Amino acid sequence: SDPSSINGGIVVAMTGKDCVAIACDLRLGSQSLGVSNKFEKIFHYGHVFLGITGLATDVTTLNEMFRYKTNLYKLKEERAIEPETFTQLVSSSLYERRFGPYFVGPVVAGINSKSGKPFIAGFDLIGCIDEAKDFIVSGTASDQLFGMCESLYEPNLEPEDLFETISQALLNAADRDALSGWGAVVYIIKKDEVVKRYLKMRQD
Amino acid sequence: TTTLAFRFQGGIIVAVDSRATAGNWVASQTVKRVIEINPFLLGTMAGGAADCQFWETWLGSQCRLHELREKERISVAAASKILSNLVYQYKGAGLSMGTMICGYTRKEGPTIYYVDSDGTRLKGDIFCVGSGQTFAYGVLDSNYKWDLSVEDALYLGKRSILAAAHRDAYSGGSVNLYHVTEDGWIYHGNHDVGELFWKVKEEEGSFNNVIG
Amino acid sequence: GSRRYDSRTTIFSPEGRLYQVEYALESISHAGTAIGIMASDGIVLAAERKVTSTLLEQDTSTEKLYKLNDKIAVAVAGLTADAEILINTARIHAQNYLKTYNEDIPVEILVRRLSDIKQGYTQHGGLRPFGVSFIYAGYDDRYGYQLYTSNPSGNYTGWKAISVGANTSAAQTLLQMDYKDDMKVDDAIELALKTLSKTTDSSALTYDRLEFATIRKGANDGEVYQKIFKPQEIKDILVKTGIT
Amino acid sequence: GYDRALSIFSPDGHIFQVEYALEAVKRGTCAVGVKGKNCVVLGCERRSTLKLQDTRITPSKVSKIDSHVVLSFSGLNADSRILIEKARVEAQSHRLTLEDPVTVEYLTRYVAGVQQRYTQSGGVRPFGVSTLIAGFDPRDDEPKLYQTEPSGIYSSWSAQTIGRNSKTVREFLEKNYDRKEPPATVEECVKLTVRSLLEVVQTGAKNIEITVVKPDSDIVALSSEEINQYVTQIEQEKQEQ
Amino acid sequence: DRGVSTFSPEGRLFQVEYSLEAIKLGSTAIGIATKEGVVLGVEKRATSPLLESDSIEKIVEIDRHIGCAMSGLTADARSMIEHARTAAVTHNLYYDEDINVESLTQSVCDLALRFGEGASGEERLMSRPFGVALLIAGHDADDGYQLFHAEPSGTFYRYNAKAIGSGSEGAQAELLNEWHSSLTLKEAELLVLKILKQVMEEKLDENNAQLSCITKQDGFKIYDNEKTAELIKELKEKEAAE
Amino acid sequence: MDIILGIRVQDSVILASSKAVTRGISVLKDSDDKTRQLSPHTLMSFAGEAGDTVQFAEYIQANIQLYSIREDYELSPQAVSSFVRQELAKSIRSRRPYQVNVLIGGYDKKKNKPELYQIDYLGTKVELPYGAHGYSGFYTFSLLDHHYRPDMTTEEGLDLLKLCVQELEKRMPMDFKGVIVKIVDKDGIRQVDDFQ
Amino acid sequence: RNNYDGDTVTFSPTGRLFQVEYALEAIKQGSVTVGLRSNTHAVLVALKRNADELSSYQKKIIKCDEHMGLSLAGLAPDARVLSNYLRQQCNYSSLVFNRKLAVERAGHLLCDKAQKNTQSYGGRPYGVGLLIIGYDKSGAHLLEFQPSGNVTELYGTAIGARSQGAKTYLERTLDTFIKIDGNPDELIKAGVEAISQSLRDESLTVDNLSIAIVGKDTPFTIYDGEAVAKYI
Amino acid sequence: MTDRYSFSLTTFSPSGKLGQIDYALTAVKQGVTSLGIKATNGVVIATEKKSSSPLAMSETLSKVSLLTPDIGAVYSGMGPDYRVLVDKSRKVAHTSYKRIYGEYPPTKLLVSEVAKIMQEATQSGGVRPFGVSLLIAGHDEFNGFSLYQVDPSGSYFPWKATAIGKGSVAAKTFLEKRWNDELELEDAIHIALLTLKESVEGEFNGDTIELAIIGDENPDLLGYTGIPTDKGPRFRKLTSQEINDRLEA
Ligand SMILES: COc1cc(/C=C/CCCN2CCCN(CCC/C=C/c3cc(OC)c(OC)c(OC)c3)CC2)cc(OC)c1OC
Repeated sequence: SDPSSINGGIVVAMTGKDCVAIACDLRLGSQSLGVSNKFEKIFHYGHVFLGITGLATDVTTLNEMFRYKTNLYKLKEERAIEPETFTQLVSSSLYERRFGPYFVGPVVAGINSKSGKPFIAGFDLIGCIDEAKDFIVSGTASDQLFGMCESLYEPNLEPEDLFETISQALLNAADRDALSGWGAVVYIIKKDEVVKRYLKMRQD
Repeated sequence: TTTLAFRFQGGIIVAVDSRATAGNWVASQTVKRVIEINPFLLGTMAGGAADCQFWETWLGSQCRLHELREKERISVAAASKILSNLVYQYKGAGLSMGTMICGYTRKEGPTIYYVDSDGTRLKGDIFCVGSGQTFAYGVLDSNYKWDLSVEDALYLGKRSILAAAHRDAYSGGSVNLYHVTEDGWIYHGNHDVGELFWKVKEEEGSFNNVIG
Repeated sequence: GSRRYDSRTTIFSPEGRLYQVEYALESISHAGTAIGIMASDGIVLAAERKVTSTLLEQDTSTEKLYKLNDKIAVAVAGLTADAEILINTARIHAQNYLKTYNEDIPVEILVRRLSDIKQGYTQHGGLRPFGVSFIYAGYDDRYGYQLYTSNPSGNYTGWKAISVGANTSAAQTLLQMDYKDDMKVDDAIELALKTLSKTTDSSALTYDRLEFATIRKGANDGEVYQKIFKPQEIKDILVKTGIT
Repeated sequence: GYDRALSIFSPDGHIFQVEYALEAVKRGTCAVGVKGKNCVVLGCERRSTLKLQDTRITPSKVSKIDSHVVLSFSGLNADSRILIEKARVEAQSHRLTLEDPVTVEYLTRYVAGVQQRYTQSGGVRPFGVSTLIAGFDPRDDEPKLYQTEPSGIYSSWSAQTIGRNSKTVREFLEKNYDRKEPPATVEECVKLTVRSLLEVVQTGAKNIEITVVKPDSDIVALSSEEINQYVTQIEQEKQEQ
Repeated sequence: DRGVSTFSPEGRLFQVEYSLEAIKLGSTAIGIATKEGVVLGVEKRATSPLLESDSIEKIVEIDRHIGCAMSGLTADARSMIEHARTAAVTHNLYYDEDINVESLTQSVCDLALRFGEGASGEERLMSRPFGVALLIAGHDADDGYQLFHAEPSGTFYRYNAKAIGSGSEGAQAELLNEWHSSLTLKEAELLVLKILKQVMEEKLDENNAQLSCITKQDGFKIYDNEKTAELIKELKEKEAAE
Repeated sequence: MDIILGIRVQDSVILASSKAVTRGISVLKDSDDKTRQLSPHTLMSFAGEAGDTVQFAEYIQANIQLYSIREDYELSPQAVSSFVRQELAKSIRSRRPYQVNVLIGGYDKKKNKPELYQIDYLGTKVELPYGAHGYSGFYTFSLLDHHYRPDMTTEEGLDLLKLCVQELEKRMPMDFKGVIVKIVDKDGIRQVDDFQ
Repeated sequence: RNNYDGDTVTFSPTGRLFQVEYALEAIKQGSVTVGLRSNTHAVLVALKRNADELSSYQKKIIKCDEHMGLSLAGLAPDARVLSNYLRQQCNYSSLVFNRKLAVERAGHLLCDKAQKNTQSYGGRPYGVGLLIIGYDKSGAHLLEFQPSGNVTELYGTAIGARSQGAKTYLERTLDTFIKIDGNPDELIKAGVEAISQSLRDESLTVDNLSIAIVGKDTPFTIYDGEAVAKYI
Repeated sequence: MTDRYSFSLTTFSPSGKLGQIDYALTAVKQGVTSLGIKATNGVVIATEKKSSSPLAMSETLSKVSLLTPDIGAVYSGMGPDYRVLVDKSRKVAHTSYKRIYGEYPPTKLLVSEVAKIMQEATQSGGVRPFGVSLLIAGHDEFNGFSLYQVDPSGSYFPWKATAIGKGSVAAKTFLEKRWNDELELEDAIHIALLTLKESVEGEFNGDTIELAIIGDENPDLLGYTGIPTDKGPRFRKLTSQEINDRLEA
């Protein structure tokens, strides 16, 4: 009856020095029942990353839709979309549904291929943009995530330091959340390369 | 009310009561709960009196237009799916219908579809529908043979309705009987539950806990 | 009344042909020449830019070669603007297919949709047809490499090698002479350039009057690459054949 | 909202846009079908305008509508596609609502109706197409063949042809089809089809296409070789004279 | 040029008038109305001997008590027949009775003249008049057996006998002689056969003309070839006599 | 609640569907087949709101059958299931949502792989070794989590199912009148002639 | 030769509308019908024309309400449309106001109905002439309707083929038919006599004769067949 | 009301020409000359401010229009058709770009969009083609500086330098032999000033000549300060005092 909490799931994103990280649990539940341990919530369109927590059907719908739109963007503009611009595309697409919105909480992460500057941003379900240079959290364990990040976070962490932080923050928060868990994924992103590690976590 | 249909070696027996109540008030003991769609197709009336009587008459119109265009008898499958599909367009609007669409074609044999206002459509061999249904099922279930005679099949359907007319406050009045053959259907009369009860009691020895 | 000013763009001639389609095909016959050749390991698209000054921009310009997918390109002969309306439409259809099925649109289905649209303009709505012919280059996993042609009538066909626009009789005859099934992409590239070299309504074929694209399999088996050639590339390959 | 009356009467009582649509048919590649005692064959003619044509990806002239009924045409190509889509959809819808596949006649009558409507509607021109529709009824062994014209008229045919030089082939046909002895085998029927087609198309066993419909959704299109053997066999039976 | 619904200087609708031309180009159909019933015959007129003669349908059933004969562009008559069938059935749905032959015919005719390019009122959606005409035969309890001619002018007339199509005047003149108020039904049959044989291009036989009748008793029946063939023979002998 | 179970083994997909149909107080039918064949190699089982289930199923069947004739190609199981997933996600925001749950079972003749897809009435799709709609998971998932092996034969998978149905038959209040079992492999679709 | 008659939307340089004028001509081709009135009654008499001696005679009298009806000369389906639209406004009057519609009022409705079809492109004018009789709150009434949208109230008139014979008769016997109050059988004979001035050359049978009467003691009633033998 | 022209007014002739487009093109040729030049660090577009009566007002005659703070346009041909086209252009830059991506369209994209509007007028029922050609000069961040020409057909092409209207053929020839790929903005302005001279029949000063640059960011023209990430418009229309000032060359 609270659409944002039927399926569960979390996503967190952080910035470090010339890098960003984005992570999600792998759970898809139907309320108390765990259904899948492989429901990844992080997507990419070029070098821009999108995490989506909230109602699973809308997560899937939204991902297919930004695929479709970012493809068209490429065919016309002849380049890949950049995180700043894509954030705006996300915001305005969500607002198009202001009176019957998708029940999701997007998070954007990526490096600007021209400026090299690291970028993250978060939204509510109707598109308001939260741009911050530290961290963005979304999901059923968002308060947990907020508590963890606010304590664990330093600025300018090197990628492999940043990996430790973001992982510990996600992991420890999902563990205080009945609706998150069942696996985790972490993306470490630099303008050069992108690494994706699956995490070992409790399965209960 | 109580309506039943079942198929057997000799076609389809259709049996219904004839009572209409509004509240505790018995408004009629004389309602025709069998709708004669056309000489080959019967429908039964349960749920909304108007909804069944109306759309099943309309069904009869669509069945004729089919026979003119395609120059052949409509299949009980097709007839029933017309009714069903229509009803499904109205889902949620408050139509109330529970009904057996019954017919005998060469392609299909004796065929019964149950069709209701929820959009349900089911092929089956025995159906009962209405407040009295649970009584009629009991009699039917323990006496149904595929190889029932026609005389005997007509009896069983009649006795199953009597069963439900006795116990159910909302069923009664009289029993209307039909036999559906491939040549079409034959009406087998209207029997008042009043008289029939006593005759059945006396001749069959049943209903022992009733003073007569 | 207004009935007078109505050209009646969708009627049959007494010989059962469509005026505007016939006339549109005529229009296309004056447009830059474009060629599609299918090798065993790719497709080649080559086309002659109809107009050039020395002040025209080479790299910043498109008028002949467009991406539809990451798997399908078209070569255009005719009214550029009429082609972009039709191109954008095709681009959207392909995404619709991808969103629905989570599979890339098979080349033919895209081609049929687009021909169906042209077809409509010749049967209702009292509008002029599009003054465009399309050569389609693409890969799907049902038929592999494919080459298609479509014109203002809404008709499409599949080809091993084909040309559209100006001097197609010359070009068709030339390709028909030198085309072989076992051809490789490097061969088809050269055959294309050389066919353009002998059909040009102009003195010598330079890089800055040419557009070029190739659809390959590349290094990684499974993926297909779309290479739309830079001016300097076209120039360099012009040197490596018996030109320039 | 273009609704100009394009299909109208002229003083002799002719509808010239429907008649000019017939002209478009005569131009198209010839098509033929003949009824076996227990099959129907569709023969068509391959366009010989140009080669370098990719054979595996060019639209064939015969289309399956349902799994038991085929349609072949003659005339405008782009036009025929529209007609084919409409019928394929009606084939499905008919099954969805009546729980039976379409009879061959029903589907013919459907397509016919579509064409007729285009002869009587503001803003549209009739179809430059004529069709042969063949197959078997569901649960029936008797073969069906129907032809359709741009005016929306349809009828049944023991055998029939349409398009370029159809007038010639029709003549051959009426002087070669004994209604009292139809080609009582697949071979006898496929043979008679090539005999008719071949005497207008000229030697090209690559210029001919064949499709065979048998009862219960047995529908098979033959390779040139099967056809080439059929070509070769009557060159000989003729060169025995 | 000019409108699809314009008047000639003689006050006639061009398109309507030109449609009557297409009709005279059509296969012949004749109706005769007796008191034992109504008979309808048509000339099938097959294009090629390869054409299946059965598949030619120029006499169709509208309701059980109403039959139809057509002449002209017969593709045009499909939708008119559909509307007529829908009308007779709808009327029965609403009133639990058979529609009057007159009223059914009046309903078909309404369907004509519904053509044009934006005639300000509602919707005259149809590019051109129908190029076909109908003999509508029927019975009802108010007006007995009846025959109607329905033109594309939306006008309809009740005849005691009427022919339309190729050689109507020929046929009509012959009807004007042979028709009297006390014709039997079996007479009217032979009569239709006679007059068809005169005006048909081909020679008369069960394979190229088809006969039907509507009787109060049995409603609307189309005769089979064997049934019709026998009436051909009946006439051949009748006609070899002074 | 209606039983909708599926498991994909080594080279085949098994679907188990409850046979009961209950309208209020009576069990109107015990011989119900809650599946439609979409392709020769794709089966869809469904459970949910009374009218919606078959209407949806037949609608989807028509669309897959139309695609098949238009292309002379049998759409892949993943594609068929993306189509269905989009059709439910459209309806969830329409005026009266189809309340239907489905499993899709198909053999991908191109990849030679069995695949199983679970989708609910609101468009949530997921691909699974085994799946169930409604309460069916609650009883059987502890069984499958235990015994399931990716390399099972069809025989083993049929045994695992037999266990599941037994657990259901003993702990579930409702009598679902048993199940119909169907297998989708490379040779197409067959129904186990006798199960339980 | 002249370029101003392809539609109804075009004025000639004289100021004429040929399409309307052509429709006018359709009427004159249509068989004659006569209307006249006293103070207690109003009669329509119409000569229905057949096609064959095998055919029937086209009904030329249409009933619009219980106090009103009309005769048609011209293109018939247009009298259907027009009369049916009159049945509607007559009905509306009675349903909404419990008021029998004024015969004048129906006249204005017809005019505005017909006018619309003479100013708008794609339309055609009505090709029918109508005479309307009725008894309302101001006595008996006769109206002449032309497809140009011209309607006039008159003691008597005629429209159609050789209409001018009857019309001339009426012009002279006017002092005499208006003074025949309370005697309808004779107002019919006077109507039948006027219609005999337009026969060239046929006798009025029972099959072609059609009288309609409406008045102070009589609802609009249509006499046909045997019922008219009395006036032959 | 009752727009009954739903049929196309531009058809194909049997020769294969689209008459109305040729005629529109013709109306452009007879229009006043305007030109554009792309330098390394800027673009200039220029035209003649041909006053009808000297009672008319010079400023009131704008032929050079800001579309986007980084995009300008100028034309030759029917001026009202242009004014209209400018307003559709500005609106579309917001409606299909700013309100979706939160930034102004890149110059080629805005161009293809004006091209779209023009194409439709060569095909939609009841309309004639526009009787103008535009030169459009802009700078976005990924394509840098660019200059396009858009015609009544809907076709467009990028130019190093071009001209349209009356004196186009002379101007294009003169431009061809003065253009190198190493001009500063300032040089290309001077060249534009030269090329205009030939085409301008009469008086040739800062009040009869219109000039724009697409150049550096003018944070003086922003109107606000405080967001360093937001610099001024790159578009600048030169003042008559500015033109006259360097007319001494
Ligand atoms: C025999 O005659 C009688 C019948 C009856 C009862 C009639 C039974 C007919 C059978 N059915 C018709 C009645 C209704 N029915 C099912 C109920 C429908 C639920 C509607 C609905 C509402 C929703 O809420 C929005 C839904 O969305 C969640 C939804 O799913 C899509 C469905 C079951 C089947 C009662 C009687 O006693 C007074 C009686 O004797 C006179």
